[PDB]
Amino acid sequence: DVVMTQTPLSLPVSLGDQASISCRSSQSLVHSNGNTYLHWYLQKPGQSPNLLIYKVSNRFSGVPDRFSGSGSGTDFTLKISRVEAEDLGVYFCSQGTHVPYTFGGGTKLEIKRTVAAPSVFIFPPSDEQLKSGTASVVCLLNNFYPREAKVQWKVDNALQSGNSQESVTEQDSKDSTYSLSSTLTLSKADYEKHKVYACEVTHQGLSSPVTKSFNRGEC
Amino acid sequence: VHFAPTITFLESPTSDHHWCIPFTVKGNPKPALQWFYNGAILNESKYICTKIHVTNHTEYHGCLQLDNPTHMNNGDYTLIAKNEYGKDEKQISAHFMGWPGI
Amino acid sequence: QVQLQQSGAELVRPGASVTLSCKASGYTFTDYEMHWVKQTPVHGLEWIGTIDPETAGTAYNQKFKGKAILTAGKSSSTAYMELRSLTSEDSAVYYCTGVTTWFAYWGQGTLVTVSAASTKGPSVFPLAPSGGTAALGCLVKDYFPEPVTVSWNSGALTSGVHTFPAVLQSSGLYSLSSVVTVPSSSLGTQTYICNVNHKPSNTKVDKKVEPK
Repeated sequence: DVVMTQTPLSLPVSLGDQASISCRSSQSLVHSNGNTYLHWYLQKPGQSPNLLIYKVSNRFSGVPDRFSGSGSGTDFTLKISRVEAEDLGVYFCSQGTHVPYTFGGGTKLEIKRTVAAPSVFIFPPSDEQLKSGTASVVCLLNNFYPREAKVQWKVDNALQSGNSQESVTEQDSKDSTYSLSSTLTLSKADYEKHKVYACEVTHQGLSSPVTKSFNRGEC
Repeated sequence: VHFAPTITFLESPTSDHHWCIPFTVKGNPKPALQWFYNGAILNESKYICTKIHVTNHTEYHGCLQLDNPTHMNNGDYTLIAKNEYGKDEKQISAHFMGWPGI
Repeated sequence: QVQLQQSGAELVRPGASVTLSCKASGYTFTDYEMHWVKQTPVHGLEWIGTIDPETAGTAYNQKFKGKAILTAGKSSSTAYMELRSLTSEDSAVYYCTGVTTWFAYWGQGTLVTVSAASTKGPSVFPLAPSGGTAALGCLVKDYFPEPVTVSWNSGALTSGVHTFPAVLQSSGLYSLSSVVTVPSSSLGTQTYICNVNHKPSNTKVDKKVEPK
């Protein structure tokens, strides 16, 4: 089996600049017929992969001038001159020379922007949810950059671990930011036994870790 | 007796024959010919079709005949020749003139 | 118009078999190669095999031998892939693609969930607003299998909307959150309704989100 090693795994690049994705094969991709069957694809979030470049440097019908490919044998490159917002997604390299056909691991293109601090919002559990046995506390970290942010659940100032699950959105096409949703799941009985519910947000956009809280029942 | 296909000739349309992408294909049995325009499927019609003109034993000489083409037909044309013994593939760049030839 | 139309999402119990279909239109299906690709977050994109619908000749990736079987309906212009003795390792998005060494044409994909767990509709709960801009949303809880669709005000509200990827809870059920940041001045007049649609259990919930 031919191993296709794509490098880097994540590529941070500012708007209007040039991106450079490398694909490295374990064996020569030159077929006996003389062709190098190395292709490049882009998979936009929620969508099927789309062909960008076929046979090392040929642009597929409708693909813009901005995308170009080069290389030979085992070392290959994909370049995107003057990167746009619609270029956001995962870039894959593929080989169609040797059976089984193989794909690279993927390179996620990241749009570099000025550091944005998260807007934190704490959400108490709805009474409809309480009146069924469970209680979900939800923390929201809205429009921040970079992705690296920590959430610490504090129930009566006691640090919570294992009872929560985080979720981050893919980079926004308009403002180039990320958003995070951390949900604290605990039984109604555990919920009524405590009063202070807070979430500690650690991010490089914030000098000091911001805490958003609410007191059970009371407004 | 039997052998994999080989595209021994594929060139851009000439001065005397501006609306034809010429080719020569060798193979046994008769290889199946398939075209790609900038990597996309080229659906053959009365405007763009494959026509083998000379068949000499295992040698096939023909054209991708275009009827009154414009600049909208310019691009990269890949011809793939396949049989049960192998596959050959060659590509050319085509620029179409507004006259059949000299 | 070259179009590859794949069959719907499948929820199959371990050990059973499923047949995935792919309708090909806008070209002469029998004259070209058909390929099947598997996508998972851990293994990425993997090539299963290929079929030549004219001769019914196949070629498989060694790691999908006995797992996947490729067939083609010549008169029907349909490609089929059967997945046998299903496991959790077979839960993926499967794509039908063509038509040569490069894949210019892809289907929308088919989600295959391999589980014993039965289909469960979600419980939609409000995330009520408690500054210049205010955040509100809805918590789509305890549903199975994926996916779930969330629009705001019957699709009229798209700006500020963030639908988070679902998380699989210890209970074996999926949980999702959808948020929207709106101007605080509109909270007393504007009506905010999250429209939740879960096709596996044929569920549709219109939940009104209000402050307090």
